[PDB]
Amino acid sequence: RGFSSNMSHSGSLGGFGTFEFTILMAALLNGGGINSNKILLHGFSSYQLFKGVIKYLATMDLCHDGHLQFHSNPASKYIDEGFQTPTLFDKSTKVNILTKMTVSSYQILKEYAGETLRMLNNVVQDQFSNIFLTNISRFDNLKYDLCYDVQLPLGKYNNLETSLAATFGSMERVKFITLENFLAHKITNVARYALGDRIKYIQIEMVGQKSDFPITKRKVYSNTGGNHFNFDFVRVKLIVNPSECDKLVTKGPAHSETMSTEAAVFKNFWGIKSSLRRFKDGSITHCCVWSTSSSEPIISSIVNFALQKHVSKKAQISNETIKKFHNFLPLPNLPSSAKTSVLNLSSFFNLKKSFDDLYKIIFQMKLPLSVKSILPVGSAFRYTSLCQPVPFAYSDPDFFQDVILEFETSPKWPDEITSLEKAKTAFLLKIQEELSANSSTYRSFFSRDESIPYNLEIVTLNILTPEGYGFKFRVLTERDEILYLRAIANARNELKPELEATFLKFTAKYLASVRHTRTLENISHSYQFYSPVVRLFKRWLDTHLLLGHITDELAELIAIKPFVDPAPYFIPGSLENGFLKVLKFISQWNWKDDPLILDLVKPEERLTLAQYKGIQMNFTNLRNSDPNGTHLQFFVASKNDPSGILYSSGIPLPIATRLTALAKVAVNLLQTHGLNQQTINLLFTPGLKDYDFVVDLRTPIGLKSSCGI
Amino acid sequence: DVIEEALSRF
Amino acid sequence: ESRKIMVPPHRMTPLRNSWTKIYPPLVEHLKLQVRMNLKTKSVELRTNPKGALQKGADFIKAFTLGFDLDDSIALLRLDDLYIETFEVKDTGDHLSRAIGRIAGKDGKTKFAIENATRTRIVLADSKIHILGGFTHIRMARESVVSLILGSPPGKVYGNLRTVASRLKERY
Amino acid sequence: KKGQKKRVVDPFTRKEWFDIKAPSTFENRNVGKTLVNKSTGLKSASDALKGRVVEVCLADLQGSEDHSFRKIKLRVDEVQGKNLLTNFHGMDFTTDKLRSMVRKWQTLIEANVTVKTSDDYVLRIFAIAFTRKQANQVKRHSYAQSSHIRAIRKVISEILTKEVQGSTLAQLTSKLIPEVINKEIENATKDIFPLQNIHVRKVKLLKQPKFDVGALMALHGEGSGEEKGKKV
Amino acid sequence: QLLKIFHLKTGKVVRSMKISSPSYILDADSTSTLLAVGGTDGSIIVVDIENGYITHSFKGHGGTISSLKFYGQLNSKIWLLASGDTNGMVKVWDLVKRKCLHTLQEHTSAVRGLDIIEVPPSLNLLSGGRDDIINLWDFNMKKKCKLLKTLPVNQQVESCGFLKIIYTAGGDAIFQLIDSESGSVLKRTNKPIEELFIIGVLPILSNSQMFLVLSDQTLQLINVEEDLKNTI
Amino acid sequence: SQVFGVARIYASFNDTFVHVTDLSGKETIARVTGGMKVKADRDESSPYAAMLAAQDVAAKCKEVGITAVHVKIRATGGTRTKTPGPGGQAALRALARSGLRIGRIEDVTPVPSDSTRK
Amino acid sequence: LKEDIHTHMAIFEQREAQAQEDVQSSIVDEDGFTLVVGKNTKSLNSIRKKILNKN
RNA sequence: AGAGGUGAAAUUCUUGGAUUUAUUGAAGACUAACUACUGCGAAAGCAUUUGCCAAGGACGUUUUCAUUAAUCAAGAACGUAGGGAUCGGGUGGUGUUUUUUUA
Repeated sequence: RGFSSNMSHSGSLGGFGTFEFTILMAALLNGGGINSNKILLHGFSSYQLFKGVIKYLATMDLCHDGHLQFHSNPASKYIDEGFQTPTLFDKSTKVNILTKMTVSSYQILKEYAGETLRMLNNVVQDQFSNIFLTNISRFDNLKYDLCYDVQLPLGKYNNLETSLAATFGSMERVKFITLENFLAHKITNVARYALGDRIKYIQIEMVGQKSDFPITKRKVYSNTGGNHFNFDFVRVKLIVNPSECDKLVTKGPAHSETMSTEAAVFKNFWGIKSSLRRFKDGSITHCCVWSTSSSEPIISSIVNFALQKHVSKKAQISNETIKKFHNFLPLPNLPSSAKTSVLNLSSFFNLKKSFDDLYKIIFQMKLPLSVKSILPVGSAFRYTSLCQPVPFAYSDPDFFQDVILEFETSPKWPDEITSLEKAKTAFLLKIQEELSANSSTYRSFFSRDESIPYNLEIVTLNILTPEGYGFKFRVLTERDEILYLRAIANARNELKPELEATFLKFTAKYLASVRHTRTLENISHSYQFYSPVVRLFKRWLDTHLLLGHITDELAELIAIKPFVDPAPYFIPGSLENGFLKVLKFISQWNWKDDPLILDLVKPEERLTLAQYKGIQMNFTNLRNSDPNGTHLQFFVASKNDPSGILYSSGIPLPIATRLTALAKVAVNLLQTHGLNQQTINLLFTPGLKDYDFVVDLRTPIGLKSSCGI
Repeated sequence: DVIEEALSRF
Repeated sequence: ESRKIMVPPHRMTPLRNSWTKIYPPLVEHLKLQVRMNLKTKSVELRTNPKGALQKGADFIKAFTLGFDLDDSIALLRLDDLYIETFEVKDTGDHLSRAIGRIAGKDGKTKFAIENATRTRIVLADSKIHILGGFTHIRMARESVVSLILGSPPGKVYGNLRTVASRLKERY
Repeated sequence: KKGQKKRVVDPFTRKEWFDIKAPSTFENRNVGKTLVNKSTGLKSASDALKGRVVEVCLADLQGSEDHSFRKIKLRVDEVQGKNLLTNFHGMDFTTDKLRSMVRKWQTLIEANVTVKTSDDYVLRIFAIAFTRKQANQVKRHSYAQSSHIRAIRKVISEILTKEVQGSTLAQLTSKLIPEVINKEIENATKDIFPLQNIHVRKVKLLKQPKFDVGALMALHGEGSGEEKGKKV
Repeated sequence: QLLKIFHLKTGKVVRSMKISSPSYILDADSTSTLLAVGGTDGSIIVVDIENGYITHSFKGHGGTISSLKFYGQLNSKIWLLASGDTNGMVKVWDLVKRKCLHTLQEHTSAVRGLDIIEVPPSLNLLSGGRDDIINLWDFNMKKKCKLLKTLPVNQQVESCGFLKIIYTAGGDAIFQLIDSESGSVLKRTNKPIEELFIIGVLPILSNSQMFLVLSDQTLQLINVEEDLKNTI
Repeated sequence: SQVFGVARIYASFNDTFVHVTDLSGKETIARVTGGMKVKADRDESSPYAAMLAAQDVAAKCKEVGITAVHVKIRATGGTRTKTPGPGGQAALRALARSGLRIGRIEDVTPVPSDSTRK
Repeated sequence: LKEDIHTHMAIFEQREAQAQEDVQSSIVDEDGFTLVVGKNTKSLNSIRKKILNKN
């Protein structure tokens, strides 16, 4: 976790360490409770000692309310207040052993206690390598969510007074060791007050720091890029509550007539920008407008002002990765779309409104056999499509979303499979006939579909909605499932697995696809960065040329895997942290001894021990029948598909090995060269490789104004 | 009524 | 703005009798472009391309309540009155002799009510419709509910004397 | 009477009007208005109302008198600038419809399944199906054999616990608005008995997952607070 | 039904009218002969008082109508009307052209206590409300703008400014005199220990003295002309 | 474009409650009974007393601004007479005729479903 | 495709009704053996395959 | 500012807000409408769903045994013919509801 016992007062993640761990274990030996109830006995070994330790650290605060007391010369209890710093009192010394690290470092360590406690107390699966044997401290943006680098060219210790706007006082040099110390404590307090309910946790870490200075020299005598203090530039690492990133108004206290001290310090901290406003509720409250841009998250703008207003007036901020991929996101032709966020879903809601008026006008009419239910299954209906869907945007091949519709269980149906799918075409003929009869402002046509093999006579009904959208309609019946099963049963015995593959494609296209889009569309409103991480993953995967084999639901499942199981990390509060968590995981991931079980559940209906063991057992016999992954490479199993072979089927071994190799090359580049603009451009290079074949294709028109990006 | 003859039997 | 007014088939034929003497006192004077939907038994009064809609509406509303044309022109003139309906509810014993105590004989007690408190009342077999001044409607309804609650006709005649003096003498 | 009665409280100048907005499963999402209190200190009347039920009629939600019955219940659980964006809380027939349906010389089948949906909403959803006199039937009764009762109740409980456990609350409300699972019950149990009008008559909630204001906003539509021209 | 009483010995009803909706607002002009009635519907009728007749209809308004104001001194020329609603809007009306001038949609609660004045035409108006905006607008003949709102802590019920220039704020058993182009209440009365509050300010002898009515049915005299020069 | 309360008329015997509450049913507006419009302890459930009780309820309801009513009539129900009394239809009819739109008439008498008598 | 699936349904229902009528008209064997048949079954191939699946 | 309760009264409670209204929670009792000249049980009695435990009736039967039956002391456990319907089972008919290779 990166917690060595050096110091976090000097601006580095650490301070807590191994003998502090010893001291709290032996302090919890003789009690721990408020009545000194024995937290730790040596009746249980290191595993339950460790579990009780993490339980006590996660359920017993030290910073702000309560901390441990003990005296070595002798019970140990839990006193009630907190000293606004990590604290535990040892009265036989009168010392505060946890005052080597700071408030945010203790805060993030209590979070790590809670998180590893959550993934340790469960009796479901085993994750010992997930909890120990992966050094999460290797990368910055992997254990953190986003990063800023403050470059402060202060010049000299005397040039301070016109190069930086911070304090310079006896009262700060008496409590802070040096320049990096007072700027560190000032910058963590102004980041805390600037964001507050805008981020999960802040960690400050001055890089270029070193505890190294030679024999001949009196000090660190080092030109640290515009100063001579032991740090080069300031890592400002943020992990964010992702539900309030792009909320464009933060709120101070309201307006009394007597302008009290909280509104006072709010107006001092925010200067000319923030003011008191009316709202639709009618409250008169202190706030400030944050002009949201697409490429820029407003978290960078608020930290830019909280840097360039208080600690310096000419220092500058380095964060270019977010804007570097945010134009790799495709920007749709929408009104003020540059000022729209990436966490805005107004395009998907616009087609959902168009779909709902279509839904009403297809329910309010008369068939010879009424509608049981229609259910959209589209990638836009699960927030995944690469165009953020603008009306009239034909050039995207998934412009036409697909909606399954099923009538009621009439036992009048034709028998053989071509006849029943032709009867479904007959129903679609009737529905578009009445559609053009009554509401001719919608238009329509028919298109053959061959995404299922060997059924030659299956068409879909495509409609063009005058709000400007296009929907496929595929009729499902209660009969096609048992028709495919009895076709399986009476087929010739050397022709079984191909018809089984046909039925698997049918199940993936019609049946399990509905609960698929239902579950992850329901969970995307709890994991808010899901649609941007899948959209950037899919554009990465098409630049590296895999979508012609892999399916989009499989790419969607590989991208939900770091969200519904993010342990040991956080859920990703930013797009970069999501994307490199994806690629780090799939570079880690094997196939031969590695399935992929995920439960698409809400945080804090799940997958229990029995279903887990059944999934692992059919995986086990599946790939002892399959020796090394000759034709079955991945295994993605959810609650909605305990088979796991539904989306992984069909992809060739060169494509799957190319994906895993590209992931390992990407994590190699990440740990070697670091993040940069040319790093991200090399991460989106085609990797064309000149493997035997290159064609260059250009249709006689350009199609981005027509696709709407 | 070609489409009605196609949608008989139901 | 427009207004529909439903009409029942027990004032329909006298409305056809007096149909020639309502819209010539209406359309040249209180314009209100008029149709009469016999298809659903309503009367349509829509606005003028060249607040009289309320006055025409309660004009024919007093007519379908069943008051005289003199009273309906007395509603066009004197724009301060009020129409009012209430049904008894307070089967034979509590219907027949109760409305008998209302009417007295030949409408003479109803006539005493009317001439005492300056209103105009009409009544079907069960309902009561009273129009005129507001305090007069209050007082007349009080006397009627007294004599259907049960009071001697001489005692409500004394109450009628007091209320007639009060509402035909000033202050 | 004998006490002292605190003469004047004038309790409408301090009272405030909100209005409620249904989710987009319906179409006439505006429903009505609601009094609360002055939104002031020590009470927080903006959040003192955020669990109230409302009981509308589905005819007044859908603009079609064909389902005049079936008064449903919405639940305010948030505030967004005087607009209470509500969500589903239940469903119930009027008493008029069930009393008009129940009549003798026929028998009725009850069913009710408690079931968690694909979300964490556990419901119990009810069902009434009456026994139909067959066309050409000359006898008086048309009762059920009382062992066809059990098979009917078994398959009606089975197919409505297949409609739930699957089909999340948006899909559940959108599938019990246009009376389609009644027709499902009819088309799957016209084998055993003819079964004149089948209905669901009641959906009760029992537990809810959490607030989830993202999904609660996605049920209605997008809109956020912004600035106002102060000029001071 | 409205009644006018000739205030002499013959206090007979000179004219009664029957109005559309029950009414809680009448405004008279600075002289006599001009009276404006506002119902619980948005219908603002203007009536002559010499011989009683409706003289201006003014039907096209939004909600139930809260307080409204005339304009015009003795032998003026404009003869305007304020007409502020409950939902927030104020539609200013003139009778000399039988017409509207502007429409204002800046409040949220019931617009109460509004008044117009000019200084050389300017014709700026104040318009308070049950919220805590005070809301002056520039209000030219053809164009439109808005000045500061000064944002009290109060519940403004029927407060009219435009003194010699200080502005009144009443309705929480508190009389504030907010200042021009600033927010500084300098005249703030002693709020009583009970909560019953001011319903009505009343100018006496052309804004010289002042009556405050109270919700326990009392009335107080203020002497704002002396207290403007005087110091609570 | 009207605005709706609900009526919640309780047509018990020996009394008659009418209080139009808000649409949720939580903030009640203008409760009157049938016992505070006449004072004799006998006629306090009369149709006339109930209808004039309804008249001044409609007065204060139009004062607040509610212009239309979903009406819910309630008998004494439960283990008792289960029929609406004399004043229910009277108060409903008076609220109808006194300038107040009425929609969705409904009977919310509490059916026992095998309560206790044994 | 209107007339195409019109002709397809018009031959399918013809051969279907022919098959079902041939099923439950009368089946005596070469000797006297009346074949047991369902109330609403449709094909000799259907009863053949279900008597195969009940092996 | 009244509300249970009354034939009125009386009495009861109510400004420490009752009755009524809305949202929940607990408790045990009970299975309304469906319910009939219908069902079951030796009788008294017996109506929510599901599961389990056994029992019983009638019907079906080219199954078996061969008078094993009948009636109460004593004692034992429980508190005249005919006709129209209708319930439970069976057989046959051949039209509609039904359906079709999952049972």
